[PDB]
Amino acid sequence: MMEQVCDVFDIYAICACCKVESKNEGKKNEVFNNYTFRGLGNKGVLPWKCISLDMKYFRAVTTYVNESKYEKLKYKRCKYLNKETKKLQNVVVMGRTNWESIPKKFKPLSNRINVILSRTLKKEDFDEDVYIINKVEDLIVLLGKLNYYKCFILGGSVVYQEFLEKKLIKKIYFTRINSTYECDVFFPEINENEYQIISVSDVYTSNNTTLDFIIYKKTNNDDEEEDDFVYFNFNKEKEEKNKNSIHPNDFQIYNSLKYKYHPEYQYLNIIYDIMMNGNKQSDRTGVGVLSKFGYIMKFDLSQYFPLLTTKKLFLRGIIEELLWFIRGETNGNTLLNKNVRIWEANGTREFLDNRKLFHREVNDLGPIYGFQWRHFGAEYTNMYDNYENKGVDQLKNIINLIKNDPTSRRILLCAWNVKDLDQMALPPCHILCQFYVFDGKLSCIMYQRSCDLGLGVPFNIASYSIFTHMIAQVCNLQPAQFIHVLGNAHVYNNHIDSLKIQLNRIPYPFPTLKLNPDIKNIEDFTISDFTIQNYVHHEKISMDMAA
Amino acid sequence: MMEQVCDVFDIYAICACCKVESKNEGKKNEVFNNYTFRGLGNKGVLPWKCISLDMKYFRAVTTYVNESKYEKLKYKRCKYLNKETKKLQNVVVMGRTNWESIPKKFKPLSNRINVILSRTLKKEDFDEDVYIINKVEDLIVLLGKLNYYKCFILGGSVVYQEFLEKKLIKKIYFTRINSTYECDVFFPEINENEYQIISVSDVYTSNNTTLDFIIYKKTNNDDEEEDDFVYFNFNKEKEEKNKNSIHPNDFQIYNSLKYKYHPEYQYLNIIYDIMMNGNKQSDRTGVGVLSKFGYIMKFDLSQYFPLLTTKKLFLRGIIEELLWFIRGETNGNTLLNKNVRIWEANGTREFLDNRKLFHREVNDLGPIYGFQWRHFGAEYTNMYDNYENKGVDQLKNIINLIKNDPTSRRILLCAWNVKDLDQMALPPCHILCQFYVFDGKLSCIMYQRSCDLGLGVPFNIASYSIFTHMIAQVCNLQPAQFIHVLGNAHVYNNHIDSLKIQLNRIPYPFPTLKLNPDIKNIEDFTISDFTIQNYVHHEKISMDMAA
Ligand SMILES: NC(=O)c1ccc[n+]([C@@H]2O[C@H](COP(=O)([O-])OP(=O)(O)OC[C@H]3O[C@@H](n4cnc5c(N)ncnc54)[C@H](OP(=O)(O)O)[C@@H]3O)[C@@H](O)[C@H]2O)c1
Ligand SMILES: NC(=O)c1ccc[n+]([C@@H]2O[C@H](COP(=O)([O-])OP(=O)(O)OC[C@H]3O[C@@H](n4cnc5c(N)ncnc54)[C@H](OP(=O)(O)O)[C@@H]3O)[C@@H](O)[C@H]2O)c1
Ligand SMILES: CCc1nc(N)nc(N)c1OCCCOc1ccc(-c2c(N)nc(N)nc2CC)cc1
Ligand SMILES: CCc1nc(N)nc(N)c1OCCCOc1ccc(-c2c(N)nc(N)nc2CC)cc1
Ligand SMILES: O=c1ccn([C@H]2C[C@H](O)[C@@H](COP(=O)(O)O)O2)c(=O)[nH]1
Ligand SMILES: O=c1ccn([C@H]2C[C@H](O)[C@@H](COP(=O)(O)O)O2)c(=O)[nH]1
Repeated sequence: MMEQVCDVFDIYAICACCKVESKNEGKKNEVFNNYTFRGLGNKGVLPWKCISLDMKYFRAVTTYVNESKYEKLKYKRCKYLNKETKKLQNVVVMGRTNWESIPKKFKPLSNRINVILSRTLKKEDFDEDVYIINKVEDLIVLLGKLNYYKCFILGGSVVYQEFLEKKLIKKIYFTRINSTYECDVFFPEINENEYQIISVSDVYTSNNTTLDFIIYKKTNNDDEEEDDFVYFNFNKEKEEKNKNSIHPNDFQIYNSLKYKYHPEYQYLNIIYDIMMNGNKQSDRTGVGVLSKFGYIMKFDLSQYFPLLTTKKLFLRGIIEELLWFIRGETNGNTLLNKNVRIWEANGTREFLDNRKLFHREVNDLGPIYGFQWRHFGAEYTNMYDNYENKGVDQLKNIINLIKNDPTSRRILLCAWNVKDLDQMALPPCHILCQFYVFDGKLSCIMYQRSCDLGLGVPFNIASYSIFTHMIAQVCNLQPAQFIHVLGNAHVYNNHIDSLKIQLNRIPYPFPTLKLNPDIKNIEDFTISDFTIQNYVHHEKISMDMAA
Repeated sequence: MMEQVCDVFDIYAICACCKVESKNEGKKNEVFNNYTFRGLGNKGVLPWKCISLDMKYFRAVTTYVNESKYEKLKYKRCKYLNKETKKLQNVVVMGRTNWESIPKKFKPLSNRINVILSRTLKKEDFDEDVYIINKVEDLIVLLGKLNYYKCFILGGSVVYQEFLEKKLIKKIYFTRINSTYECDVFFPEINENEYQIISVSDVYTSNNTTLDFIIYKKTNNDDEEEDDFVYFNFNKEKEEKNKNSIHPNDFQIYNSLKYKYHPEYQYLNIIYDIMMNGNKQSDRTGVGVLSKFGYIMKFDLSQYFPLLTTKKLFLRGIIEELLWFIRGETNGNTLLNKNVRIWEANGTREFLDNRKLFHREVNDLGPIYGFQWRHFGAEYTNMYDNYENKGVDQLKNIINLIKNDPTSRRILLCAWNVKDLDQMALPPCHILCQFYVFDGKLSCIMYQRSCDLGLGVPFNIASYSIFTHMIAQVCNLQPAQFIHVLGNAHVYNNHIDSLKIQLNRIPYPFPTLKLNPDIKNIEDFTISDFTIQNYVHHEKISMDMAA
């Protein structure tokens, strides 16, 4: 161990990678991994038309200096080589093709030191205060003579390839662009043993793509108020109750992360919380849970579609269910004949009998969500009866409100009808949603009384997110936030090992949802009006791992 | 200027102060201020029995050392003095009387260098490893000689007084014990110009009293990861929604605080978030609001009763309301005969006509909370009707589920009867409340669709905290958490001046709720079964200044 080269000289790789078109060997049969995001360039330019937010990220990472921490680094640098050499700048390193593709109005890059890798050009051509090298070591030298903050390797592929071959990068600042384009040059396969992810940012939309910012790190083979903090923590616990449940190392990869800003962590951190701090309880099913009470999650629907990526999820079933609710239906068979088996178990002879609904036809689920959304307060008879004009059509009511009185605080869709609870195959989990409108934008809160975190909550997030889009569109509004409130939040005992596996997986930038813009009424949507674009995801998990 | 002594040598005071018996007057109109907490001792001993949480705090602060921080402290002290440069310990200083009040088995205070101020006793009178000094100057000299972390002045009042009078105290660690005792010695009057509060802790219960810990400050007359933080922060805007009608100094006291752990800040932080980032909107009245969507507050009912202290609130009205709900009443005249006017505006002829309830008698509020709690589904006729065994008695049901199925996820009381909204004098604000039972403890979530932060939310927190206590007591449980979910959370425009004021007030430790333990059925409570103890509060505010 010689104190490392790129740790002394602060040498970093900053890149942007899209998905690569290897059409047409399937689409539904795809095994995703980190290597998915790979495409650097195509025929002398970037694969994409623009991408402004990654441009603005690049700008701030490569032009940010901290004057204070510099002395700590200047003292560190001169000590190693034995040497001595207005405002402070960063050193950006690039190749020739890379350098000559940028416009002359934007050359050289403002407030940086612009080194170039080329076995061709000499200094005479650039009369400017810009440097040239010609070998792998010539940079190491040129940094020693210069006063800088950090060193950023800008590519392209060959430049990147050989900076990682000779192990001269400590950290990789990596934008994942969640879309496909034609590419002929690729970022290299990042080796597993060498580099590991340490931070993952929030998810964003810039110019019709989602994207996220991750960071890889290299791996081995005044002060009174800081005391005031320790004082306020005098009574804090020295160990948690679930230590007959959890080993130190179950969450190695989850805990190895420094910044977890991906909105999926809002879901994973709740599961972590329950597994660590939750309460051992029985329940109706007999399986037993770890439970806690009261959480809030928020998803920014303007930036992404919150479909979980740490496991595989399918949407057709939940969209069929949503459209069946909107119709006012309670007929389990309509769903069964489309091969959506969400309500199957809830409609059997055995099940209906355990509910003492002895006189109810198989798959007649009684006055559940659909019925309450369209006919609240009407007498339920059977699934085939004519209910047209009977009871309060909440759905129509909330839509008229959202259009005609947006500032109303009464825009609520409720399924918890106390009168009818006992006639329902089972009482509703999603008690209600409340809508909110400001500046042409719709947000939705959904209160959920009971939440199976391993199995149900992933579908529930997606479903009310879709529903929020549907409502917004048919009201001439843009979707804003979906806010999910959790009552009894539980992890079922038979889900533990599966969640230990899931929680150690690193989220992918989220997909998006496209709706047919022609649909102007809630009643008019059909299954093919829905498209999930750019769904990148880990492999499926069977939530109890044997059946 | 040659720096302050207290700063070189790190001299802090630490005390615990209770409230003092000033009897034979009648505590119906009491003024509270910082000087409310001033009682130090009685008859040469502590005014209270134990208060072990304060003792644990006192020990933790006075014995806490940071080795890594000393090397700098050493440098500074030796710089100030022209000098060169077992385990590290703090110095503790006490008066003679204070030293003699300490039990033998605890003398000298463990892991601390002990120092005594005394003229009557000399070194030869002490068996113990202690320093005797006869003048304050001599501590300064001694501190220059010793290796130590920090220096804490422990009392009594005479020591405290002269340290403050000679201006040698740089922070005061102050425990406010929220109960009244007989005292003969008092901590000195702290001057607002010389010291101000900079931190405020959580509220707790120890030995049948609430307490908290505040910090006064002296006023005048891998470091790698921190760049990654700035990089993830690239996309953070310059300004806020309204950043000129909100002046810098509107919240100067509020923003002057480093640690705001007092649970009353869950409420004041919400107002603040709405005042700075809220949305400008109209509402059903002409007044207008700043609004946001979706918050959660959590109050630990085992540690305190969260009655807002930053202004004056009374509970007689809201307890009657609650008792009126529980009885299933919809008759406005009942609350007016007890001089409670909460529902008066909503029961008037003009108000009822404007709701199109022309055939409704004045103060017949229709099928509101009470009716829904005891008769969900029944046909409302008039407020005088007999509704026995009509509808679903939700209240008996949830009491039954708490007692016999505590692990149920269906323990929910719903006021939002969609069928009835139009017949109610006005739709409900408190939509639902869901209960949770674990280890003999009851928690409660209330979902509020519409939240008047200036005027409604403070009482609502109280109502539902009281309600949680009542339900827990009749079910043989102990209250745990009240969890409050806010939907449309709004600050009215006419409340802005008075909330700018309220938010610069610093909270006092919360009071406690006492229910008569003999009450065993939810229907048996009466006004006199409720006592609020030790309510310490700032002056009453009028939320609008047009009435
Ligand atoms: N996201 C990104 O990373 C990014 C950014 C901009 C553009 N691109 C795209 O990707 C391409 C750039 O990547 P690339 O790898 O193909 O080209 P490049 O890295 O920009 O430049 C390669 C050229 O630089 C010279 N060179 C390479 N390694 C060297 C070394 N160790 N010492 C001295 N000279 C060296 C070589 O010959 P010469 O001496 O003859 O030049 C070589 O032809 C562009 O065509 C563009 O479309 C990608
Ligand atoms: N609740 C709390 O946080 C707290 C904290 C501290 C104390 N207390 C209570 O308050 C009681 C004591 O308070 P107190 O004010 O009566 O007595 P004190 O301040 O503990 O001690 C005063 C005595 O110390 C000596 N002394 C003080 N200043 C001196 C100076 N500059 N130079 C030389 N000698 C000095 C004198 O001793 P000689 O008479 O020997 O000359 C004097 O009689 C204790 O019994 C304790 O229970 C409570
Ligand atoms: C910005 C994308 C980018 N993003 C990340 N996370 N890492 C990188 N290394 C990277 O860049 C590749 C190396 C740099 O390549 C270029 C060429 C041209 C330009 C240009 C451009 N195409 N058009 C304009 N107007 N200005 C500029 C200079 C402002 C920007 C970056
Ligand atoms: C603890 C109250 C207290 N609380 C705060 N925030 N600051 C103080 N200065 C303070 O006072 C300590 C100095 C007061 O002097 C005494 C006498 C007796 C005792 C004693 C006692 N009465 N009983 C036990 N068991 N132990 C101890 C010593 C551990 C402690 C301190
Ligand atoms: O959309 C749903 C429907 C059901 N559940 C789960 C929660 C409970 O684990 C179970 C229903 O049981 P009760 O809460 O009704 O006991 O199904 C969900 O998480 N989401
Ligand atoms: O217990 C209550 C009762 C009413 N409100 C407030 C919220 C609204 O400002 C107003 C009722 O108006 P709508 O939301 O129904 O418009 O009263 C409360 O905050 N708490």
